[PDB]
Amino acid sequence: GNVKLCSLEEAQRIWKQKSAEIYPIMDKSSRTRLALIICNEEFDSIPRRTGAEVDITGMTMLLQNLGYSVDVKKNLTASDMTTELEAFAHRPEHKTSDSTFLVFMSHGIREGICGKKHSEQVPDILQLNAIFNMLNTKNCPSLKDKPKVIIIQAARGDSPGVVWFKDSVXXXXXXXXXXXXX
Amino acid sequence: SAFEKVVKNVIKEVSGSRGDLIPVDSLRNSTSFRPYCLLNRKFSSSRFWKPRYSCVNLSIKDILEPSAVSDVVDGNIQGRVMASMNVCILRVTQKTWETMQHERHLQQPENKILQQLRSRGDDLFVVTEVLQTKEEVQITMVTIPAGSILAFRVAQLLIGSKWDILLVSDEKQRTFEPSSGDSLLSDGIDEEEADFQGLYAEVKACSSELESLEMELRQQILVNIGKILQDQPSMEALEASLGQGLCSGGQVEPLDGPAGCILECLVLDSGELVPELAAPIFYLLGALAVLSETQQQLLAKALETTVLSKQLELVKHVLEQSTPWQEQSSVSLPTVLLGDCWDEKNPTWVLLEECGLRVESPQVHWEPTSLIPTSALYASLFLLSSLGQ
Amino acid sequence: PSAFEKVVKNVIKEVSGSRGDLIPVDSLRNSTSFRPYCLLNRKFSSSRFWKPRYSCVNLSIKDILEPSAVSDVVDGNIQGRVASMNVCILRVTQKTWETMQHERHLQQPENKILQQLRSRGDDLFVVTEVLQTKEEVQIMVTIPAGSILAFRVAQLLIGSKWDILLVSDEKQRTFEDFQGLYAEVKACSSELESLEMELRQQILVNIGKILQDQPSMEALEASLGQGLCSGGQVEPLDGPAGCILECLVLDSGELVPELAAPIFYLLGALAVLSETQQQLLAKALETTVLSKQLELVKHVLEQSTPWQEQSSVSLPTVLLGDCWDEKNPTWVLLEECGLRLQVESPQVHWEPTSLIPTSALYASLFLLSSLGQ
Amino acid sequence: AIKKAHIEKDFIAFCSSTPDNVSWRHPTMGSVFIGRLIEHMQEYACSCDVEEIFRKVRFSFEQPDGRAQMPTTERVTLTRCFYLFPGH
Repeated sequence: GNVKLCSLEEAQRIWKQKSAEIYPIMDKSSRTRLALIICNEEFDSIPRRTGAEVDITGMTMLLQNLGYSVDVKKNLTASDMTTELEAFAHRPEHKTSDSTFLVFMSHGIREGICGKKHSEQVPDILQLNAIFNMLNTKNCPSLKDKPKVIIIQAARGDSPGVVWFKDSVXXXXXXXXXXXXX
Repeated sequence: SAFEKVVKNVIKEVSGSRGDLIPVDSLRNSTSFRPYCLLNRKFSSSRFWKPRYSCVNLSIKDILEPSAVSDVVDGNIQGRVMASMNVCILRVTQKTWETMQHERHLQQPENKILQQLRSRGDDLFVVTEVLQTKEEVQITMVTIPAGSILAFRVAQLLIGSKWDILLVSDEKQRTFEPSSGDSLLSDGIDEEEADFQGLYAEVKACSSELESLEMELRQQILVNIGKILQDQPSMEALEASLGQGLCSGGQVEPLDGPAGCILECLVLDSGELVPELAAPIFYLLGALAVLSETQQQLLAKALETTVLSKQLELVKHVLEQSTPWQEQSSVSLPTVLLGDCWDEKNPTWVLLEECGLRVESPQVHWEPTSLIPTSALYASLFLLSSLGQ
Repeated sequence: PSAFEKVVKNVIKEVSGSRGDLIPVDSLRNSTSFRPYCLLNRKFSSSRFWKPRYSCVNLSIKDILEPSAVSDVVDGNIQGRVASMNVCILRVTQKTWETMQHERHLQQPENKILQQLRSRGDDLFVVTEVLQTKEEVQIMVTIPAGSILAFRVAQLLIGSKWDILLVSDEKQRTFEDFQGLYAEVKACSSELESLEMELRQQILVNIGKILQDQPSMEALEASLGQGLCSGGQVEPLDGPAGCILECLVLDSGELVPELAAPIFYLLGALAVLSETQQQLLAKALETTVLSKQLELVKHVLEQSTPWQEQSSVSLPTVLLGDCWDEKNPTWVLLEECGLRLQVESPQVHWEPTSLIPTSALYASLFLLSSLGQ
Repeated sequence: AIKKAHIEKDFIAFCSSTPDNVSWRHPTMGSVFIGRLIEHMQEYACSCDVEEIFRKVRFSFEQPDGRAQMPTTERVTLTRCFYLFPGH
């Protein structure tokens, strides 16, 4: 809808060049795409992600326009996040789906994403390895040879992400400044 | 001064749990802290100290629409206080404040100092209660006239499209609506979005948010800090420039000497102030602004040595054992990790004595009024330690 | 615990001075007894964390010395208006105390009340400062002029010499932080060699009987206070009071071992409780339910520091609010401690004026804990 | 009869920041990463594939914007070009 569309001529001339280098698409009429949105806003001892509903609405509308059917889960702990991931991997609609999206949005550290009851005394963490391990071929064979996009909005740490250095500063002319001896 | 010594006896005799009772700082300046008179204070980047009040030398009737003030109430003879003098506490009630707030509105085209103060991010308070005298007495040379003020109580006020008073001393609210730019929020922790944990967290977060400074920018800041430590007006002008770039933003004008040599580590090539790097420097400069002269002189003369970790750990022990901060407690101290001389002339003894703290037995009998000095003395000692690893 | 008793305390709350301990007048009809130079007696305080309320001797101080005059009250100190009434705090200065002590000496043949008070080991205080009024106001309630609303006391000690303590030193006798309380009760709890199996429960059940009949508690405490400083023969009593009294002496009347003084300590710990509070506590005696309650109060006093700020306490990890707010000690005992608290966490929120009550309510729970183990 | 498939393949992760660094979110606007990704997908999905859209998102984050952050493509095991083909 609000996403610029690929015309049939454009899509067919794209499909011509790298036909085997491109994942195949199940025709829209009978295909049933799926997607998952997990988002944590309220926490026990971690501040609340004010503005998360905006992202939920936007990503839901995007995955709708992309031909996927979104299922949103909100305010889960580590175990409940894992269990909803299991349930999503067990959805029989993946058997007739050509792809899927997994969008996780919460706080986080390097080890992983934060659960609802996360705390430095009682941590609630979902590791980077865990999602890949649960959505793989051995646990979700319904998506074998199918793209699985995982979008993660979280902090991978507590650092600023930037670094500051000094950066100040051959025509034969004269110096234009005044006030030298300062 | 001697008048500061006679004032504290009177304030201690009838000290009230009604609120924080500020003793007047100078005997000649006491005429300025009258009811309805104004005080300004620069921004307090901490909850464990606040910088000293600087006097504005103005009433309050000259910021509103009509120029009148109204009256002072509560002629309350506090009886004699011993060496035989009767004093009087004079109040202004919330009733009169509300009636005057609904009566006279804000003077909208006020650009003289109010605009000059919101350009500095300063907070503003009004003397809402005072303790003055009735008799003109002589002490044995010092003579004290009638009506002279020995102590006072303040109340903040905030401005904007509306002006109002805070009788409940809320430690959080600013007086002017600052540069509410990108109201972004991290997806991490940032510790809050407590007591003594807030102080360590304050100083740690402050030192951490300037870890993104190249080792040589950091060391330039540190070495030039020790240079401008001997120039208190340079410290104040630096604090003012930083508060201008922080609470208001905009272009910050260069400074000369080591003050500008520090400032070069905060401004970009355009001329604007990096908030996430200028705010810790302002925090530290304000932390030293409340320190005593001798303390910060000896602290500067201690920079070129690694002997701050010693001082920092000792002050950490002091504030660690000084809990609770409501009771006049006592603290022991190791004289083995130092074992140099640990006398009174010892550097750490002078650092703690001008810090409001009076060999084997706990020498320091911790006083509530000695929280703000010590709380600051620790903080500074930590930030300067964090500049160089 | 009436509503009218609160306005005097509201008045005194505004200008509270760190000059000393300010006792609000206990009864407005009794205020004539809390006069300057007037005398108050209190039984011995076997603890530093609480003391029982002052009972009045109904005497000035000019009637125990050689001439009967008193002398004067000074410092007409208008405290200004406060719902708009100006009150006055009246003082007597240490100079007058010293001059009156050097002028009039001890009444050598004084055996009337001095002897009656040294026989109990009670401490004696004189009202050395006062807070009274000037205006007569009406709200239907009418409030007179000159009535006394608050006071400040100073102990005195006697013997071959008589003198005053204006600095209220809690250690000195008149006649010969949470861990400190734990240490007190630990010293208190240690002796259990004289309990076989039934003496403990006799003490407990007859306490729960005399907890519902407080004059028996008071007479028991009085007999113990007499037996402590003096010893001698103690007569038995009838009913549950005597059913307890029979449980302490093995010999005739000279019980020296430091074990009856802790029982007096505990009786004083209960003596400061409110009537209804200890009524429900008595109906709560017969159960083993102390570890929960005592540990709960311990966590409360553990997290409630500092005791100068109007602080708050939420709950130990498992609060068990499956009985909260019916009549359970945590709601009623803490509200009768002057503290308005709620069911949903943070449950415990109070003011410093509840230090002495709670500290006492805890104390009993520990001694009663040692009786039943 | 048995056949074998790769245990892990055709995955791709997109994190809002580099390791050890924070990510930023506006209370009214939302998370910067989510917004930038939604914009880049609404625009480039008609012509570009999922792999290139993420590099374009990163290039949008190239210049530090005060609260800068660099999204990372992590552990991508894609073997072909994944075009979403919007409209089909």
